[PDB]
Amino acid sequence: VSWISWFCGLRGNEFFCEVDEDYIQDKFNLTGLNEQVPHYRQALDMILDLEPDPNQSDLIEQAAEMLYGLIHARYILTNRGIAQMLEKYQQGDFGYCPRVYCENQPMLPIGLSDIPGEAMVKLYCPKCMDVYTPKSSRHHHTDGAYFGTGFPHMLFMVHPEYRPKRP
Amino acid sequence: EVSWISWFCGLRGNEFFCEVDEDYIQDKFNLTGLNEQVPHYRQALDMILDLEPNQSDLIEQAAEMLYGLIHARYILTNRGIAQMLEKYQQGDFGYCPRVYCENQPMLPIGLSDIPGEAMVKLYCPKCMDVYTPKSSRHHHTDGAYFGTGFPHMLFMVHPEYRP
Ligand SMILES: [Mg+2]
Ligand SMILES: [Zn+2]
Ligand SMILES: [Zn+2]
Repeated sequence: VSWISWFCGLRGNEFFCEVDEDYIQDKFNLTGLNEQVPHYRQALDMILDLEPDPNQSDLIEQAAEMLYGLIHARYILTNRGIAQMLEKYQQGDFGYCPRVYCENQPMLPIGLSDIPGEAMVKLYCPKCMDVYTPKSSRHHHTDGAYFGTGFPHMLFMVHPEYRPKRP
Repeated sequence: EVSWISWFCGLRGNEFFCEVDEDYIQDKFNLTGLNEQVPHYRQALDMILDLEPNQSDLIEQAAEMLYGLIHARYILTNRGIAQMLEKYQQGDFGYCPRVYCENQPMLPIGLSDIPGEAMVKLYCPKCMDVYTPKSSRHHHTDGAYFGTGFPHMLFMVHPEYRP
């Protein structure tokens, strides 16, 4: 299986969509990340299933997870990313609002910060418009910066018709 | 041998219940009116009190219902409130999922006082909203066994705990 499909299918990574490798291969989309993660080349090769050009292997795997997360945060602000997250949303992959009166409204992932290492991913309910902590501990080690502070708002700007019927 | 009450409260899914003191149940005046609300009242009460006795199964179900209705009245008394307050301090009922409530402990609450209408929900005194328990193990616990006015009563007696 591809590294991306594998990563996204791991327990705890249910909120991630699979980034189109074509988006990753257009180098301009990754601008700046070359100075934001360790082992940039080896991590990117891993993400793209390229032949690896141990102690180091663990560090490279960690680097790949970080780089993929940062790429993901950018991707979900683009047409493909938004569409894929919208499909996951319709399937309830991110869970449902715990408020009794929101009647299991599906939620969307959101970051309290765009800086890695500041907060773990939270969930935004479009109905009550509040942010919640994931009910499952399997999601408590997923960095919110891989989803971002502006993702839900961008999704609704592009797909206003999904905005809860509570204006 | 373990008491029926300790056995019942220790079962998976019954974590929100406090253990009703026997003396409260032994005072018939506290149980006024319950005989007309559950089947096999006398045998169910004997069972709850560890008193000497398909029918068995139906009586077991009646005892669960009767204990639930007794529990709803008991937790409005100072003793029951104190027991629930201890559980609250330990987080037995869980914490608010709202990020900005900073894991404020919640209390069980019923949306209705009529059995069979709604399962138990959780009330957060910080945001003042009601939530569905995160764990499915609690999704078959009747809210009428906690009641519509329990949280209000607990905070009326112990206002210091209101955020
Ligand atoms: Mg391609
Ligand atoms: Zn909601
Ligand atoms: Zn709250």
